[PDB]
Amino acid sequence: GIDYIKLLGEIATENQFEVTYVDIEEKTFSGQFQCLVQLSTLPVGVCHGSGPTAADAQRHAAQNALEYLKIMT
Amino acid sequence: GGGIDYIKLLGEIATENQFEVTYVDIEEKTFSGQFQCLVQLSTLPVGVCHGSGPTAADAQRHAAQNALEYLKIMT
Amino acid sequence: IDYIKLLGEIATENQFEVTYVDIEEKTFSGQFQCLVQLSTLPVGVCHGSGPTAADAQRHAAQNALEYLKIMT
Amino acid sequence: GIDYIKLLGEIATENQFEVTYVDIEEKTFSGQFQCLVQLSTLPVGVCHGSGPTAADAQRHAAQNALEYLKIM
Repeated sequence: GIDYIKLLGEIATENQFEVTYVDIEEKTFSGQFQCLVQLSTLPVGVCHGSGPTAADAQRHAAQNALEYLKIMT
Repeated sequence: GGGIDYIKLLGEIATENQFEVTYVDIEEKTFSGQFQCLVQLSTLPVGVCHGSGPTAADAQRHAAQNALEYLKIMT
Repeated sequence: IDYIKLLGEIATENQFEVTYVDIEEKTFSGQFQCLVQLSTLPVGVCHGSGPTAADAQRHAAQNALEYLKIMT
Repeated sequence: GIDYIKLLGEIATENQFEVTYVDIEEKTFSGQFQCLVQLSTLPVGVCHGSGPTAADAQRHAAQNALEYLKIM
């Protein structure tokens, strides 16, 4: 049948949205599978960090992002 | 044993400002050989759309169908 | 069960808004489709189908009650 | 040894994005000068730098932005 997943993909990107599928584990009352589709605006910012370990790189990245948010409200 | 806990602070501030934080560990190293991480900042989704079906795939297809109808209403 | 009444009661209690939108165009199989929006955070959106506009709305409310369970 | 600030500027010109430096008034935990550099890429890339002088902090932010542009 009509591929809504693909069509949604086209229309969402074309309107600058991102699409995230979440499969829910709990069924409906009638025993059916449930899915949530998230529409997001394009992300705000990508902040960079580097360090001697992956942990340090992550933590430095967070450092950068804190400062960025402190400045961009 | 100390220092500043950036991941926790970033967590808190992001939350009060309604952002979600995603850590991405990068494959390549810097020139001096150090690890790289990207922190991606995104907002709470505009809409979360629901779908149900007899199979997980159907639940996905119905969820998409709903999202398309919703997108029509906001565009 | 009257799902529209129950959804409305849950909304007034938990202080959010419920907006029904009767989609003018029909589904691929030619049925009445309705959309319900919850002013939750994030905003919740569910879909309903049926032989009348009333049935579509009830099914949308029904699904909205499912959505709320998912999100505690 | 290398002009990172200049190099980043040039890359910004040919890729048609802007580069903005912000000197942060608070020092880091260890007491160093702090700098943020923003790239008006989509999404906006943001890099941080640190040093004994504000100037070194800028040079390190630009250098990190060069590392950043190689992985986007």
